Amino acid sequence: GSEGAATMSKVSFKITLTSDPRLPYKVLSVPESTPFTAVLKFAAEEFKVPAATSAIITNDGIGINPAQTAGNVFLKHGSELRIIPRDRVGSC
Repeated sequence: GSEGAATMSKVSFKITLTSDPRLPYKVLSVPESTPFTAVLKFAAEEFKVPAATSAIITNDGIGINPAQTAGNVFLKHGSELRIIPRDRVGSC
């Protein structure tokens, strides 16, 4: 984890693991300034999942581009998102 409570401008995310029949959730807290791309790795390790075949998407089956601050990603995309598995080639 990290140390930081109430800094100035943060953005929390609510992602649920759509892999288990329990659909567990976890509220994360990080500075928007940070890239939403990191939220993945975190949201991953958080669920003890590999940050290789995983990615966060919207509620429209559309991916996300961490080409901006999380606050700009979680805003443009939203907070309520789902973590889905990713695969470049193979998997089958």
